[PDB]
Amino acid sequence: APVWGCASTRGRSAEMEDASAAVPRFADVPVRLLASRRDLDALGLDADALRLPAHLFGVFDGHGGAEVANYCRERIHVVLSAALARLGKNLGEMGEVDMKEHWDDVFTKCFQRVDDEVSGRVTRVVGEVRSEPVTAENVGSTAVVALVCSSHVVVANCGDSRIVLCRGKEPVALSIDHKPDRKDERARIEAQGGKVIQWNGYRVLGVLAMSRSIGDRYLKPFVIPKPEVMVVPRAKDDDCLILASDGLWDVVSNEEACKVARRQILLWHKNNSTDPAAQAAADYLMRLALKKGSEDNITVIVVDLK
Amino acid sequence: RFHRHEPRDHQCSSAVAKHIKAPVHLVWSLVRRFDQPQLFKPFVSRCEMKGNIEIGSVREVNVKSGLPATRSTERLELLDDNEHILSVRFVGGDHRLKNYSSILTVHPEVIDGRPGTLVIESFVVDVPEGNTKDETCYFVEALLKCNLKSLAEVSERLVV
Ligand SMILES: CC1=CC(=O)CC(C)(C)[C@@]1(O)/C=C/C(C)=C\C(=O)O
Ligand SMILES: [Mg+2]
Ligand SMILES: [Mg+2]
Repeated sequence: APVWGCASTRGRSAEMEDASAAVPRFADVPVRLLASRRDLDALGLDADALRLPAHLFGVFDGHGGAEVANYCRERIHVVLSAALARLGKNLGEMGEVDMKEHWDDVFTKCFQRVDDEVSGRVTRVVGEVRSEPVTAENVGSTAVVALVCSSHVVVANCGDSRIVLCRGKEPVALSIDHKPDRKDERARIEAQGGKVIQWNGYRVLGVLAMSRSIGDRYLKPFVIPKPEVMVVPRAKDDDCLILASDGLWDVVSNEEACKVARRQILLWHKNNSTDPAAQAAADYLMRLALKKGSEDNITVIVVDLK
Repeated sequence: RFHRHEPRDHQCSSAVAKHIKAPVHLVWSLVRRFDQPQLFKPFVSRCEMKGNIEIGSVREVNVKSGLPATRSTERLELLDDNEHILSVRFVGGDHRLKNYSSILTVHPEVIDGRPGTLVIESFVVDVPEGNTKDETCYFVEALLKCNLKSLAEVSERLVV
């Protein structure tokens, strides 16, 4: 059902440490996260029973290695699907609910659980149990994920990867980069006794150019795996979603990315698994980032929302 | 005794230390392998060194991603196998630690009734433009503390 394309390259970097995920029908979204039980019961529908399929897209920008980005690619959608099913069952035991708080909680708990699995704080299952940390303590990854269903897009962001929505051929930021010099992030780090130091960019303790990530247990409690969540109902003028690592956003603005992606999709349709038009849009954004001098791995997912 | 420094006013200097539940010969056998710092340095991804390990040896280090820099060129300035002293200076790279020089000493100790090691590492470096001495020492200390933590873990895993 989902119409998407994904282009990724190590680029001019030696090894590839970006990872990506695109999982159609990965879970059912509990409708009690989108509308109240009272309103649906007014129409005779049981909000706890209704089924709405959802797909998950994710970009995971690893640093220190590829192992945490790959672990995120393999595990986040599984943990999120299980957490969503458990949450639907437990919402059947509750009255009216603050929906944004529960979206925040389910994504926060999912990201924290993946982080705990990476750092070896909890056991993980593959028919076999795993317990020791997946890799070294200075390996980490960003995680920008978008749950897509017919009526809503839900974005959870942790790190400096970014997702942008093209609406009315204009850019709408669905995630705010977790940069250490962000006023609230610096305030939090400094309140914990940490330092934000401008050392080739503002960095946590002068080392890491992001204030949140999955992994990086040597930088706790300053670098946390807590995502920022946005719930956005889909609209008439939605064109597409752009998820990408900073390999794109370092050299391409939100506006240029949205324009290029939307016009590439339309041009493919005029001129003529993954969808070819969205794949051409993602390939064009990748190659554009390369042409404008991006040093990094580049990973771009374009999701056609029409 | 070994970690004295006279940093000027364009420089800063500090030190870190770490106790390791391992005998001195093992910890020194790890840190003396100048051609292979990745044996305990958790940020090193590659290291290349030609020739014999002697004063004047030069190694080319690439570090892992996510860091403020990517590479470093490092010269062995002192090697004392009797008093267990190692001294290295950063002579090149794409980082902001100009004229960085470090001294690492290993000393015998008793820890939990067993042979142990006290490792001390001090440094002097130019303060790069746009930063303070406090920030530079804080940054280098964070990195050196990671290095000494990993050296402790590697040494103690070897003794076990
Ligand atoms: C991890 C690290 C980050 C940098 O920006 C500089 C440099 C590339 C030198 C590097 O090795 C520095 C290492 C340091 C300070 C000490 C050491 O390892 O003895
Ligand atoms: Mg990366
Ligand atoms: Mg990147």
